[PDB]
Amino acid sequence: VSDGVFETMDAAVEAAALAQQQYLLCSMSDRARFVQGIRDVILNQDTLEKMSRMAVEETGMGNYEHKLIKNRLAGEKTPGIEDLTTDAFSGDNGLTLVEYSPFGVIGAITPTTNPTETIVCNSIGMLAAGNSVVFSPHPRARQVSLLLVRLINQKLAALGAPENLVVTVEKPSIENTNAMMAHPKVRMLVATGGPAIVKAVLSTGKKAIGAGAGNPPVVVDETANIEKAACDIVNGCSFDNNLPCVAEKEIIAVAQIADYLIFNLKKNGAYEIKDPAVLQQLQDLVLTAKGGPQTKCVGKSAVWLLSQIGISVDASIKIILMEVPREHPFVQEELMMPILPLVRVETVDDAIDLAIEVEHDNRHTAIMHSTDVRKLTKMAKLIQTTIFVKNGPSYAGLGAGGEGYSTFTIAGPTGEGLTSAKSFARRRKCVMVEALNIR
Amino acid sequence: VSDGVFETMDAAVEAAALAQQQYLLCSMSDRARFVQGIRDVILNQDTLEKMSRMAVEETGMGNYEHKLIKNRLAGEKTPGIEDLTTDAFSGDNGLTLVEYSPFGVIGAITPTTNPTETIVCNSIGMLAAGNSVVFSPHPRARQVSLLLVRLINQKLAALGAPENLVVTVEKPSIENTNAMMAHPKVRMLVATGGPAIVKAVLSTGKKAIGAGAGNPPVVVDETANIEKAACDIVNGCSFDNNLPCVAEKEIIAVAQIADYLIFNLKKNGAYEIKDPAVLQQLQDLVLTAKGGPQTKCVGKSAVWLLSQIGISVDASIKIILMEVPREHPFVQEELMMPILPLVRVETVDDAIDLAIEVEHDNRHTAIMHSTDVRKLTKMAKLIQTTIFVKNGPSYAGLGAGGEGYSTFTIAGPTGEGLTSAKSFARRRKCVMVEALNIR
Amino acid sequence: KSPDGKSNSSADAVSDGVFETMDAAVEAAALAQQQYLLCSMSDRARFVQGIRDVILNQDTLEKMSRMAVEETGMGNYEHKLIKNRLAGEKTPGIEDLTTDAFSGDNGLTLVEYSPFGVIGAITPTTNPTETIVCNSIGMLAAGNSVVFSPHPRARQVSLLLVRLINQKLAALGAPENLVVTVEKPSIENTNAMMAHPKVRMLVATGGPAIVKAVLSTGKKAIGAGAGNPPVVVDETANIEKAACDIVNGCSFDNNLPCVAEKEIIAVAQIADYLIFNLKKNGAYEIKDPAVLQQLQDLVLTAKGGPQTKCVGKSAVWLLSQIGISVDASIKIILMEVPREHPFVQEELMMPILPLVRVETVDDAIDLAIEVEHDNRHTAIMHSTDVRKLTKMAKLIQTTIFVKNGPSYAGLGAGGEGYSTFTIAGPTGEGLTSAKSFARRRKCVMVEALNIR
Amino acid sequence: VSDGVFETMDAAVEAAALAQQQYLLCSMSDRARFVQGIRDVILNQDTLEKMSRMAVEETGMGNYEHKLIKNRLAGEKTPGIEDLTTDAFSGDNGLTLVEYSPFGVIGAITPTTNPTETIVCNSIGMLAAGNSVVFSPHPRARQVSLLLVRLINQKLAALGAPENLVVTVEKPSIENTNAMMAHPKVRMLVATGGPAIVKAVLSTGKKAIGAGAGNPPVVVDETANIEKAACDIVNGCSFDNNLPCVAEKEIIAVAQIADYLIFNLKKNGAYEIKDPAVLQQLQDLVLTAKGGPQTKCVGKSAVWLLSQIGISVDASIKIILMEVPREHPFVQEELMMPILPLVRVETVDDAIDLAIEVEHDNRHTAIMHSTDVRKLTKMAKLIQTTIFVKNGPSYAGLGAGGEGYSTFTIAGPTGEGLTSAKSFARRRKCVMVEALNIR
Ligand SMILES: CCC(=O)SCCNC(=O)CCNC(=O)[C@H](O)C(C)(C)COP(=O)(O)OP(=O)(O)OC[C@H]1O[C@@H](n2cnc3c(N)ncnc32)[C@H](O)[C@@H]1OP(=O)(O)O
Ligand SMILES: CCC(=O)SCCNC(=O)CCNC(=O)[C@H](O)C(C)(C)COP(=O)(O)OP(=O)(O)OC[C@H]1O[C@@H](n2cnc3c(N)ncnc32)[C@H](O)[C@@H]1OP(=O)(O)O
Ligand SMILES: CCC(=O)SCCNC(=O)CCNC(=O)[C@H](O)C(C)(C)COP(=O)(O)OP(=O)(O)OC[C@H]1O[C@@H](n2cnc3c(N)ncnc32)[C@H](O)[C@@H]1OP(=O)(O)O
Ligand SMILES: CC(C)(COP(=O)(O)OP(=O)(O)OC[C@H]1O[C@@H](n2cnc3c(N)ncnc32)[C@H](O)[C@@H]1OP(=O)(O)O)[C@@H](O)C(=O)NCCC(=O)NCCS
Repeated sequence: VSDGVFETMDAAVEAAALAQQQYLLCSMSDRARFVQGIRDVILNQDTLEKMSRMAVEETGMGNYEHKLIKNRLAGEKTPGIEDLTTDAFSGDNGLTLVEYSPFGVIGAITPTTNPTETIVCNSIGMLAAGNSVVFSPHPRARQVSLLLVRLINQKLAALGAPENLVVTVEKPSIENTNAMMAHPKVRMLVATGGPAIVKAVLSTGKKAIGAGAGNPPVVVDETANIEKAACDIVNGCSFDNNLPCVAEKEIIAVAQIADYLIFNLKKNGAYEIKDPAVLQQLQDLVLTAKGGPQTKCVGKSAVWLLSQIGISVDASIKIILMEVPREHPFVQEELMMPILPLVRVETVDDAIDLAIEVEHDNRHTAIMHSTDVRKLTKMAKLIQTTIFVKNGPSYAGLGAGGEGYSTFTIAGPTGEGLTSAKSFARRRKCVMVEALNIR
Repeated sequence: VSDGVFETMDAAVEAAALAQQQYLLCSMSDRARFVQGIRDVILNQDTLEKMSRMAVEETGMGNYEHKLIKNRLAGEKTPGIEDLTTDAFSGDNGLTLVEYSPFGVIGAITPTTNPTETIVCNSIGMLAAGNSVVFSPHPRARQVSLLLVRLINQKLAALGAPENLVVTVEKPSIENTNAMMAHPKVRMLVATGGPAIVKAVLSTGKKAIGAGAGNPPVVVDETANIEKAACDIVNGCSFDNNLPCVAEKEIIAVAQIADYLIFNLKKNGAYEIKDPAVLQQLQDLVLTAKGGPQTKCVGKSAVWLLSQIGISVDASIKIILMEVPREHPFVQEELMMPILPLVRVETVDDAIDLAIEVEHDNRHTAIMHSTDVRKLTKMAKLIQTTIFVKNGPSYAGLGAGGEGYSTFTIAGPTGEGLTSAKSFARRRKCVMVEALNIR
Repeated sequence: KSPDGKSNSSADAVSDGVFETMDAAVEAAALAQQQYLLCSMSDRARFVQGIRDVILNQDTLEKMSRMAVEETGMGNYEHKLIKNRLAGEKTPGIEDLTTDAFSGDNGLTLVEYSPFGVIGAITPTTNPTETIVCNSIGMLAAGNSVVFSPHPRARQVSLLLVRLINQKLAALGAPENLVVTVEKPSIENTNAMMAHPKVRMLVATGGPAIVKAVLSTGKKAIGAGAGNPPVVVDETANIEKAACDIVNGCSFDNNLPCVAEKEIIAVAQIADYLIFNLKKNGAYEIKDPAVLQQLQDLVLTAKGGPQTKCVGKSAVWLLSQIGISVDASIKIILMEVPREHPFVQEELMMPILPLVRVETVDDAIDLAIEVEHDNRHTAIMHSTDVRKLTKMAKLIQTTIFVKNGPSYAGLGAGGEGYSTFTIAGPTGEGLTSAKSFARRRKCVMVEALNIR
Repeated sequence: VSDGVFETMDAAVEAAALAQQQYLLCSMSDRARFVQGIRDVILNQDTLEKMSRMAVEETGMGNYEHKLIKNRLAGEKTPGIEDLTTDAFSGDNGLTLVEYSPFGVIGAITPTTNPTETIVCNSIGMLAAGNSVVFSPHPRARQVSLLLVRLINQKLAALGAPENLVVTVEKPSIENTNAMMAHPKVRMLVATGGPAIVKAVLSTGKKAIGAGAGNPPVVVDETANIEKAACDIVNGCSFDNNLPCVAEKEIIAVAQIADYLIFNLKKNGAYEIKDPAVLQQLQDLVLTAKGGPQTKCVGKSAVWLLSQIGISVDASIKIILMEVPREHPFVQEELMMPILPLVRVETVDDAIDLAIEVEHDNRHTAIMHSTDVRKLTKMAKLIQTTIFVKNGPSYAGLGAGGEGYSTFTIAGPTGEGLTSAKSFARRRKCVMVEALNIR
């Protein structure tokens, strides 16, 4: 049986195309079993700890126990075939049904920040909708991505699936990626990555879903539970060392509570920098001459980042915290590091205005800690982000401590929000004229 | 006050950008009032007849009485703000809400086959979802498009809307269209047109909705009500002179009812060509050297077409009918003329196979006449079309004799199905952690 | 196989709705509902629209509103104008009759809302015309006929409404007697309706006695309960808006409506600021114990119950009856009393609004749960704290909960959602609509029409 | 710790009142653990086998193999807390949420035909909705019911549930029932039983749901797959020896295919009686002179029934078939036995009219075998049954080979259809005025 890995992109696409044709002859029960099969692969404790541990060691980014939670989140709260609902309308003209049907072959680009959660997430959703998927993994995570694909192909083969429902290439590269985007038998492109690769898949003449970039602010006003907010903000900021694109990247605190917030942040493992000389070193380490993030510090722990400036702290420190002006490079930039600047503002209305401004119109993600229903409503409505989290860690926006399903492909410019099976399906309308209206 | 027509595409876009930002401050009541303004513009009897006269006069395509019905269908059955529904989940983690929020400025490309209906239905849904729209109409329908835009802007001014919610250019052209595709302030493209213009919009780096092409076959098996099927097939095929994208374009009939079906088709106004010489005359009239459809014949009545080959008939003749092999140009090509080839096949399973094959994987529209629930199920399920109509004219898939709403932007390649306000909105998730779970 | 297909050879003075006997009314409704099953959904929709036109016709709108106040002595013309129009515009139609679909390997399952048959509806003297408009739209949209047993105190306005409905439905080609009543309403006739074998379902909008009775008849019954809606205000509320909303909700139709505020439970640190804004919004505050006692004499019977002589009269009127003259800006009578005061414990249905001062927001919630007497009908809260709004709504478990608005926002007037005037109490249907008056049917197409 | 069994009805109601108050403070996650616990009890292979044969042994009704299927259906396909959905509506006036909330203590009356499945189905749905349940079981299934209640109380005790979530009485009697209906703390009665007990619970001054009686016809017309129809009809009629209240109980066949159907009926396990003397023996055995069914024969097998009249057949015989006029006692009566009268009629429309007539305006369950979508629509629309199955066995209407969920409390007069958790909840509406409209 094929393990799903192919030497060329064209060979993988052609096998996925044959596989999806065979897939159309499978029942919905087969789909459910295949979906459950993919959950069982990642939710198996040894494979969970293998994938989490293996991604840290090969990418050098993130940390092990947080990938346990993300990988389990993907396998547990990704919607299966139940996502493919049916609408019906019956009256004098008959019955109309609206269904979610497969697209065909979907090419899927996966990131080095969430290599396995994206594959688990994309695979389950795309296979639920009746598609086959070709993965072009990130080269920094190519061995952990390939191992997951091989494990999935073994499980699906064991469960009776057509071979090659989930395929990838042996040597991931952007050259294979560009061949995937050009291939006539790829009917849909899904890019989870930075804004360059998303613009690329929206330029190939075919249906594309692209993730978005975000610089998520978290506002805290005087009505918030400060103790809980500090716990949630540390947890959300240091989650997988600030790799997730929903992770908090600057605090905008109302002055009335800012100090007591900083106090409680420190209690939860924030390391506060007050010396501008120490702050200067950290700027020179984590930023280029550009002013933006430096790749070698992305995804690193706070303990690690601090050791590089000669400060030795134990494992209880999870984030590095500093109060700075709004113009500081750490607020304007999307560092993807557990370095959390705090801007002090006079009023909640000022906090909302700055949060909107600092969000750079990404319309991606924003967080607020407030119990005032009017202020929660006002900031949510104005900032207009794909995800908005009130009184919890940012990752509650993905189903970890918040209601709803989870995903690791969050659409930016294409508008689908948190993708699921439904997002990988074509809507069909079936009209039974003057019959089956049995009301 | 501005009338909506700008001299340059740049001026139209930026004015639409200003408008959409003002629009963001309006209530849902204001949207509902503006949506009702657009309906009133097109449903006013004088404008309704003026828009249908001008469209035929200016494009030469379609007929007045049927554009009267299609424009009214766009004004009455296009969804409004009630299309913008809300999802809610509540439990131990609080409340999650999912809303349909505005995109921004939408660039919409409109066809010469359906200029006013596309503008009416694009406008309603895009404005219901809180966007502004820049229209880039087809030059063959410039005068009627701009009048309709100016009428919309006038009525919206009377309603107190932000100026320039609906805009276009004075002299529409392909270069204005390309300027609209390139403009950074256009957040989404919507193209109702041929395969080329849909590939263009999917190659711009933006989100695009593309309403592709079809070759809708109609299968008639031995269990059908043949009398009713003949009436439906003529009515659907000839509706607005075969201009609509769903209109019947070739019959595939089981051999045992084929003759009786033809007799009934003739009974309902199909002119049958038996003489092979006359049939060759028609082929040379309506097909170019490369075998493609002649533009001068698109949307012409059967009376006109037959007159061009020396046959004089009265207004009761609605389509031209001919039995031919499956390889015949009228089968393989999409003609958009009330010319309806018939292909005779041995069994209903042969008919389904040929229908799938001749449809050319457009997965757009198919029609079946059959009272056999298993063959209806099999054909609908196998052919995987965006619209499938059972025992009805093709336009029962547009809300005219079938259950559901109407659209004139039917997305094949991009998978949205029958577009409406939802299709022109971003999806946003709002997570209220550990609160508002009042069950 | 057939060479010509399969044709469909087998597919092919006026009553005013008022009857001298309940049994003739029921029998006429039974025949009507059978004819109705031959009508199309389009017919249902024109008939539903025709009911809306009766009550939203400006003449009839004014006539029904004014006539109900003249006939009953309860309520006021301007608000019944608003309530009748609310029933006319925001009562769901046939769109309420949604279809559930499930498709997969075993085919297609459809779930539809189909007619019960003859419904007998008991309507109250408080909202005679709104309940009749609201029931008739919902019940006919679902494909039923309805027999009305109205209250004798509202006989004329109810018989007139049923007659006007029957005239309009006649003009629309409806089967006669889709909506009927009796010429002489009575408790005798109501009992006869509850007992009649051809009545498939009973819908009662009234007090607990009549709700208990319909649940004792051996047939399907919807019971629309009652309660004593508390309005809780805490220190996070917008007090200037709370006071305005509280005056408006309490004085709506002179505190008749099923949801109207009936006691304020105020957090002490904002209590006096609340009272100050309540008087600014048209509250007459009684502070003199002598005068407060005079009003108790007037509005309470010897048995400690409310005087029906005073139910639904304005605050102007009630103050005039104790020698206090005030102009039309006074909308409610307001007084601060202990939690056991009769005005708190009873349900007066009068624009009389006791305020009880408590210490914390958690005491306000506990008291609101207590004074609601486990009706779990309605409660209101003014508060911006998303935790306290959640705690109160979750704990008090009312059918309707309104946050930071007048109570009547729970019926579609200033709040999202549709309207109704039959709010189910014991039987748990919530805000009744066409769906509530339907049988749920399941049609299973085995291994066909799974076209996904 | 309590085992759930109480000496007096009042003690069980008083215990269940305290339990449900305690249940209110449990979480939705607790309910899900308690619902999964009940599924784990009945789906345990040892308990499943014991529950299915102890029911047969104590009641003398049904058969072992089929109760395995039915208890499996109750445990697997009964909806859980996911049944309690949430409606939201947002706009200028804010947010409105609608939720499904507990009633309190529910008194449930279970039948002798489906004692254990009803207890599994009721308690799962009632506990998902946040209720406790006092069962008042049928006296002849006393010992299997109390065992199930004890096993349930043991599992929940192991899950940390409040004591007495599911309770019953030590000696089931109808006077214990009469205590349950009168107890004021019982906020809702649910009677799964005959027409007397249903009228009773509807005469108590409380909210009541009541099961339905039906005389379910199965029409077969000349368009049906007769091989499959006969196989489905035998399997459906003999399912648990015709005990379920959806089972086929008279065939109304179109004459043109009647003899071919009887042929396939016989091949699938139907023993046809043709001799009128043998037929009269069967009536005296299974009927009284009142006309009513003999309780001694209810739920018995076809082999057992034929044995009493001296006829010896093997276990391949599943039902007893006889062609009779429409007025025959087996047509008019409701035998709940694997006895299947067949009526011959000329036309499918006569079959439909006869089906309607013989159903006795119960509007409960009806079946049709036909491939004509017009005739399936006509019969379904006109007969207005709570369940309607097309082209499958009766039990496909309960989710066994048909789409949808399963129940064993099918409402008759009270209208709720197939009960689930929703049916045991109060609809509450929460209105947030001018806030949380975050669209
Ligand atoms: C809540 C969780 C979520 O929301 S999931 C979405 C999170 N993932 C992302 O946002 C991905 C973007 N992240 C970044 O760009 C970061 O800066 C980091 C992690 C540093 C990226 O590492 P870096 O070493 O700079 O490489 P790169 O990703 O920028 O890519 C460089 C070139 O390779 C390409 N590339 C990217 N991914 C793939 C892929 N899966 N397969 C094939 N090619 C890939 C890029 O397009 C880029 O190409 P080029 O430089 O233009 O030649
Ligand atoms: C019924 C529901 C619906 O979907 S609404 C109708 C949808 N209409 C379609 O799918 C396309 C049907 N029309 C056509 O195919 C052709 O236009 C017809 C009328 C048949 C004849 O083509 P012809 O006479 O040569 O005109 P053309 O469109 O090919 O030439 C225009 C070229 O300019 C471009 N163009 C297309 N639309 C616009 C527009 N609105 N504004 C500016 N430019 C436009 C196109 O690129 C087109 O060139 P090209 O032929 O596509 O290569
Ligand atoms: C599709 C799957 C389904 O629909 S299954 C659920 C549908 N409902 C049923 O199957 C109920 C079965 N309906 C029937 O008519 C049964 O055939 C029989 C056994 C005849 C019911 O009649 P019934 O009088 O109740 O039985 P019986 O002769 O043994 O006498 C019992 C007496 O006790 C009563 N009873 C009934 N259930 C209970 C109970 N759980 N607890 C206490 N009492 C009960 C009965 O009313 C009867 O009393 P009485 O004869 O009226 O004085
Ligand atoms: C409004 C109210 C003041 C009625 O005025 P009233 O004069 O005090 O009450 P009445 O004595 O005239 O009517 C009640 C009696 O008539 C019966 N009754 C109620 N409605 C009836 C009807 N439509 N037809 C016949 N009898 C009816 C009741 O069962 C009751 O009988 P009982 O007192 O012997 O037990 C008040 O008593 C009430 O009934 N409130 C509940 C109504 C309500 O709030 N409906 C919700 C509005 S949407």
